[PDB]
Amino acid sequence: THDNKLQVEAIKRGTVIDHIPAQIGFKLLSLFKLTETDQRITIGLNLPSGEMGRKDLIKIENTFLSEDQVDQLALYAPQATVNRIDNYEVVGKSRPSLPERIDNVLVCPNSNCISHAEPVSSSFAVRKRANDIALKCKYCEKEFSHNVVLAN
Amino acid sequence: THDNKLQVEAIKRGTVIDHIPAQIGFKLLSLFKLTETDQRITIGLNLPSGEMGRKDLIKIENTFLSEDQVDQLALYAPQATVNRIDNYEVVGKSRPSLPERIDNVLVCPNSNCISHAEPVSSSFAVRKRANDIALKCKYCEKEFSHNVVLAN
Amino acid sequence: ANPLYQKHIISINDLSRDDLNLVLATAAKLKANPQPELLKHKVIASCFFEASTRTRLSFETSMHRLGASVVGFSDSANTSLGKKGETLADTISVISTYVDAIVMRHPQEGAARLATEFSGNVPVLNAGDGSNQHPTQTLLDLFTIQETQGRLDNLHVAMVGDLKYGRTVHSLTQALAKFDGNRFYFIAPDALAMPQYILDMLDEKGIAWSLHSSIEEVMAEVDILYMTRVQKERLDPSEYANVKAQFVLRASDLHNAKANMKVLHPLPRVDEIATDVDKTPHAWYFQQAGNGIFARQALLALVLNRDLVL
Amino acid sequence: ANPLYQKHIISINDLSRDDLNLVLATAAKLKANPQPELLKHKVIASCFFEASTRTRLSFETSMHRLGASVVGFSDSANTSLGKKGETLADTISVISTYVDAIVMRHPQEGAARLATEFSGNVPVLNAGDGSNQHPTQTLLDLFTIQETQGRLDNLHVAMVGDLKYGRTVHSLTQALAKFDGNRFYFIAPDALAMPQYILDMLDEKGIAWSLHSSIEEVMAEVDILYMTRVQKERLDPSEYANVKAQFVLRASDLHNAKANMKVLHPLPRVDEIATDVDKTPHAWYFQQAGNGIFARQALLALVLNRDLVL
Amino acid sequence: ANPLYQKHIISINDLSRDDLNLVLATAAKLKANPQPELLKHKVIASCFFEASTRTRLSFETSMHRLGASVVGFSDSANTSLGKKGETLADTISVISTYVDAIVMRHPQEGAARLATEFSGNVPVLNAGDGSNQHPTQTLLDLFTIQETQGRLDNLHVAMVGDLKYGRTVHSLTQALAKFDGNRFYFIAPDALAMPQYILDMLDEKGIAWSLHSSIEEVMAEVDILYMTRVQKERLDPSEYANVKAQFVLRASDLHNAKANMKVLHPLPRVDEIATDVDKTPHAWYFQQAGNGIFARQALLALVLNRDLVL
Amino acid sequence: ANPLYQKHIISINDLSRDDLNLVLATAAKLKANPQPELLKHKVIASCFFEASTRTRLSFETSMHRLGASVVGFSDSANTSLGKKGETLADTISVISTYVDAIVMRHPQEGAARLATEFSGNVPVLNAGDGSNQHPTQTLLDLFTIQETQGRLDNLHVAMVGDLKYGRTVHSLTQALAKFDGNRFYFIAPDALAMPQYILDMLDEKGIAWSLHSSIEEVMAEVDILYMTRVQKERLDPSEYANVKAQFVLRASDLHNAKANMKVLHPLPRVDEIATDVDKTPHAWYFQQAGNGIFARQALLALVLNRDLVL
Ligand SMILES: Nc1ccn([C@@H]2O[C@H](COP(=O)(O)OP(=O)(O)OP(=O)(O)O)[C@@H](O)[C@H]2O)c(=O)n1
Ligand SMILES: Nc1ccn([C@@H]2O[C@H](COP(=O)(O)OP(=O)(O)OP(=O)(O)O)[C@@H](O)[C@H]2O)c(=O)n1
Ligand SMILES: O=C(CP(=O)(O)O)NCCNC(=O)CP(=O)(O)O
Ligand SMILES: O=C(CP(=O)(O)O)NCCNC(=O)CP(=O)(O)O
Ligand SMILES: O=C(CP(=O)(O)O)NCCNC(=O)CP(=O)(O)O
Ligand SMILES: O=C(CP(=O)(O)O)NCCNC(=O)CP(=O)(O)O
Ligand SMILES: [Zn+2]
Ligand SMILES: [Zn+2]
Repeated sequence: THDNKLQVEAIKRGTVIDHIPAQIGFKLLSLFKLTETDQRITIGLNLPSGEMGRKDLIKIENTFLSEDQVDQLALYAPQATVNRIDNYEVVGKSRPSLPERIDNVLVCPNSNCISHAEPVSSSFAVRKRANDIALKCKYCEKEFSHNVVLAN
Repeated sequence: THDNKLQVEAIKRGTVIDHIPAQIGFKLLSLFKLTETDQRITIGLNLPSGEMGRKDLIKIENTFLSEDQVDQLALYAPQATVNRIDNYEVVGKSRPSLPERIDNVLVCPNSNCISHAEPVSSSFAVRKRANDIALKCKYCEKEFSHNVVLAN
Repeated sequence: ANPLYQKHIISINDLSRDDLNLVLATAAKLKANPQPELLKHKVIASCFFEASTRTRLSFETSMHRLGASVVGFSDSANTSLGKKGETLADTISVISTYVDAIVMRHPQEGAARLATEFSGNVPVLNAGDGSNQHPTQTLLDLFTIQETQGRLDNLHVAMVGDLKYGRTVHSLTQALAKFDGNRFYFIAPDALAMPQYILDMLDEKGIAWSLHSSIEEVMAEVDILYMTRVQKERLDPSEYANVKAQFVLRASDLHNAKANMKVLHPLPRVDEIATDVDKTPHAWYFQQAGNGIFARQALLALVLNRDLVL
Repeated sequence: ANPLYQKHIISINDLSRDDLNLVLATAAKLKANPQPELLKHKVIASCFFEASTRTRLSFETSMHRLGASVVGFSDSANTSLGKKGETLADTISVISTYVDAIVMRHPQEGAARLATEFSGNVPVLNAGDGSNQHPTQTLLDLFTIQETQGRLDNLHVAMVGDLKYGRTVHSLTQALAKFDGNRFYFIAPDALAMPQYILDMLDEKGIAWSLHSSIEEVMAEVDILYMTRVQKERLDPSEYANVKAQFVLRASDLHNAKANMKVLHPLPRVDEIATDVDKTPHAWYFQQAGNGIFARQALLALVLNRDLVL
Repeated sequence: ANPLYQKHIISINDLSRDDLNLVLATAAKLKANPQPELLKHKVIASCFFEASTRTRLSFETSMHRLGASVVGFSDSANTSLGKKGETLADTISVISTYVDAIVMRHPQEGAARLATEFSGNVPVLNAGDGSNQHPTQTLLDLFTIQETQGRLDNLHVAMVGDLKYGRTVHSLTQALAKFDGNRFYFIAPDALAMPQYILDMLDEKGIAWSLHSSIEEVMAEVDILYMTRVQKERLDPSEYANVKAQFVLRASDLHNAKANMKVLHPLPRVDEIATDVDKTPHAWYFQQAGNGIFARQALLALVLNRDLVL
Repeated sequence: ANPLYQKHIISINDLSRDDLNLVLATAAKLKANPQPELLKHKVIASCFFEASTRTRLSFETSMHRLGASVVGFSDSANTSLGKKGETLADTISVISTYVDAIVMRHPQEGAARLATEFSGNVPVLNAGDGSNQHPTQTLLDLFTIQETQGRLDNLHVAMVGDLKYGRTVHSLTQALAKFDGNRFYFIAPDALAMPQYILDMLDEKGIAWSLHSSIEEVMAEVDILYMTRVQKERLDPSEYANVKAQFVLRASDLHNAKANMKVLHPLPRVDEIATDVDKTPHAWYFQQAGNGIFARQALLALVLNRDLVL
């Protein structure tokens, strides 16, 4: 747990997303609507790291993430580690890996794409291009750099 | 509302917003861009208390809030306690008073208000009424019930 | 400098009773003693984002009567300053580097107020912003009331027609309520009733008002009978036909009117005031429109000149 | 008489470096010492065959600031002087019997030049003829460069955006190339590249120019950063979205800018300059537009008066 | 022949409870057992003097499902045989020498009844006549209620939205009032309340009805929640903002709902039914639109085919 | 059932080489032996949210040639059930309760794919979705190539015109790239070159392609000369004048042509193919349009009829 020199926050059971780069923790909570629950949540932002210098930490009680759900974290916190804690001890440790699809959170940059005025969830097929990631809209079939899609 | 378990420590200097109603903590962090800083922050959502059942708490260090800024939380956490300060101790405690005016965070419900397509910050005059708060837009001069303005 | 020098004229809510009096005292003086060169060398923008021939002609005539030059446009089907996405903010930041004052009418509420935030040193005069304000129509209305009645206090004012959506009557009620002893009579179909927020405002100031089904109930005591157009465009053709009779004025309705009584209408009338009323001494809607010129001249003169030698 | 007296102002290609200097020296003098009666009794036609609110308001304001009267029209959806077949030639032969000068904007290239062949003694001032010329925009641009930089020689000028179709940047490049030691930086998507004929012209005069992918590569040395609108209307919505990022300016991009550096944009901007740039001391696009008035006044004064007592 | 053979279908007020039941029973039969050649050799006119894509496609599809041929038009932006100079009478007098039946939608009230007087032996079916009648929408609504609730008597029916101007809620109310023991709940803004005449009609039949500010008050006892589109254009933007909440539905408002409850909406919804409602077992507005094909088929069969070999 | 039974036909990228061959083989069979009653009792929606007379008539004719009934609309100048307020989703949710299949053309990319998510068991066929796909044009183009060249492998295919924005050349290129040994020649102005992504796609499949300035360089080895319309509106009039020559064909340019060579053009041609080409044995663009009926018939048959008794 974030141990410094006094009170430290450990949890009984649930999940712990660690090593989120700085200024990405609030984004994850936003994008993935993590706080829309009655489960207890503990969050530390700009925490000291050494494994870098700073970082964000997210703890969600009585909530676990599928491997697929962990992969959605790949574009924003590639180097994170998601911890499964039950009965107070880490039973699981996983890292996100590029998923094949990113749904709901990205917005298609093509302004004429039908996805915009409509009741559908965005969806892009993921294509690592050994330099960046390519996102192809399920609807307009246009492909863009993740750097452009993430700008919007 | 202490805590006999593994809560949150409590640094040297900063501000602690306590007694935040449930499902208002995160809203507060977004609406007021509380995480757009490099200072260490610590958040607790859906925590238990001895007078609300559940509550949200936020801690931001080396950061202080004016009586005006604490008044800006009035619409969301009317009974919160902003606690301030240095050398490990609460030298200041204040409750949100309803401000005379609220800027930037609200959205005018009037679809024909000029505020919508333009590079301006929303602005409302606050008026307390029996049963609710009347919010009058600076631009269109229309006044609405806060229940309508705060309406998703 | 006078109290209105270099001030924005956006809402009647921003003008105090003394401001109103000042504008009206200036209008009387310029009506009696014209100053055709007062604003020579001033250039004024007549920006009608929303077209309004009657209001634009009136305002531009007032500009020329004081000697100012005018540049501008109407409707924005014929405009490239904010057509495919330029903000109103940028349109104003540009125009205010050209002219000495901006007169603007716009379809969205708050447009004149937003303009003041980008016009720098240049005063903005609101010629109408959606269903919000139209301060110079109110100023011309008040000048007409004051001129025909000799006061703005202790009047019996009846308002008839579409009191729900008429921004002109809401504003005049707000303005008159800044004076003392006025009593209001509201005559309108239940569907187009004076809104509750205006009634609450009147209640809060202890101003007497009452609803009446017909003009007959208040004619004997009315000083100003203010008629408004019915926005039948929101109504059902049949609905309109069932109630129109109670919001239409014929000359015979004026038989027991006080000698001083005046009929005002912001225009256009059409189905609300029969032409036989035009010849009576009470018809004062055309004199009311002619007064927009002195009220509009006063406003420009006060805002653009420090001290008026009037 | 001055060199521009009674001369047509149709193309930047027809104006020599001395002509440019003359107009700009006059603009500075009228900006410092206004002559509101210089053109009294002159009537000028503002003929916008093609509508252009920003340009027309600017030009008409300039006319009034010199005391001239104005008659005219905009768009020709609302015009019967060349609607069902009257030639532009006849339209001009008529108007030139009425006015003292013609300011005209038109959708076809060559329209202002054709007008000079039928206007007799009446000077024609081109306010824009299709994708050809817009001399007064260039004159206002140059005046702004000269005023903020103190010279038109030895400048580092970057042009960003749609360099292929912007008649405004082609003209400014041609104009600046009449001066010495200027160096150009062109930043644009391959699809909207500065055309080869401009590059050839620069090559022929030994003027250095170079292409760059981002504003970052030239910021430290740029004196004038001239932004243009992207005609996305010719582009594919997706195409636009892929490159827009390299032709958009945020305030953070200005961190290593020279103290004297200015950001110009003919307007409207929208997606190319973020509003956070407006507050920096480099934002000069609204001051640039305000300068259209002094450049346009100078032009009218030079062409209509033999000798200016300035 | 059957009771409706060769009859005009103009107004719900000219249809008996038995007529309604007969249409619904026929619709159920055609839904269960299709007759693709029933109207083989009939040619039907689909005359939409007033365009209405959803209603026209629905009617035309019904015609084709019975094997009939279709000729017609829409968007009478002019349509010389329809609005221009020629009377509607003359248009019908001609159309009735070409086809076997006429389905028509027109912007003026009584249009279909007028058509009936010039169509000779040709039946006319009213697809919408101004703010008057729309009998086939009511037939598909009744059919949808009968199918999902098992009957048309003793129901708890809530109607929400613009009860004032909704011709569809006016006639569904009159049609349900021909049956017994139905109880009505009317949820609407004061400015858009169920008209007094429908209220008077219900009191006279001794039928129960109440007014409610919101859906939640009644959600627990309703069998049908019929929503209608609140025409934004009628209300002031601000007025609409202040009032919209009580007349819009989210899935969370359904926690309370009876298992059998169905939500209907003549469409388009968009501002009144959140898309999260679509997945609940209560959402039934698209199944309702589908039933328009069975109700319209029944109507065309009954009117054009002597007996109904059902 | 056959492989395409009840499948949505949205994008050429979702169709295998075997799918393409199956459509073409079915088209050949229907051309040789017509089945006028195959889709008797099916009702198809021809929904042209974006008007397109040539494509709509072609599709509708194909529907009728198989005996299906048709309901539909076009020019969504508004079309309340299509663009106005209602979502496309809601429009499809309603339309899919009326018909057996939906053919749709829409101005926004992905429209047909979106429709697919709300149409339930109703197949949707994409007739054009913005600058994305137009699968049936590619099917009739392939069919026309197969028929005239005897195969779809090892061909010399030249594509001319606006290779940059032509959705038709993009997909014909992708479709031919599912076959083997095809060689491509791309003749286009730099401003309108075949996009890099199609180029990358071909390199990855190891398929040969080259760029050429004019037709003559390659005329002697081409089996198919596919021309496209260069949208004048995109280019500057002068730019278009300077570049049009290399992208237009006269009969004299054919002296060289192989006997088997056919000239295709999705149409309209007019600015790119001189009418003197019409008489050569190479002209095959009208026979190509005729093949649209066989390709569209095949597609509707395969999707709506379980097996194909061919
Ligand atoms: N009951 C517990 C147990 C562990 N943790 C959290 O689990 C995270 C990871 O701890 P652990 O994997 O056991 O050891 P580390 O040193 O953090 O592993 P690493 O260096 O890879 O991060 C810590 O942030 C700790 O706060 C927790 O919140 N509650
Ligand atoms: N050095 C400190 C001191 C206090 N706090 C926080 O600031 C608030 C102070 O609470 P306290 O002074 O102990 O009184 P309470 O029992 O919480 O009563 P109240 O909440 O009404 O102030 C609590 O959230 C406490 O955790 C902190 O984080 N660090
Ligand atoms: O609004 C204007 C401009 P115009 O459209 O010329 O009447 N003048 C003031 C009239 N005020 C009214 O309330 C009457 P109306 O509703 O017709 O604008
Ligand atoms: O062309 C005009 C008249 P306006 O349509 O008001 O911008 N002014 C000069 C701006 N020059 C440009 O190159 C910018 P734009 O391409 O928007 O005209
Ligand atoms: O009749 C239709 C077709 P449309 O005119 O497109 O709404 N839809 C059912 C809703 N019924 C109404 O009377 C409202 P509307 O006036 O939109 O038809
Ligand atoms: O699809 C059509 C019908 P139309 O829209 O009238 O050109 N014609 C074949 C040419 N294909 C194209 O994609 C060009 P166009 O955008 O004109 O359809
Ligand atoms: Zn997309
Ligand atoms: Zn507002």
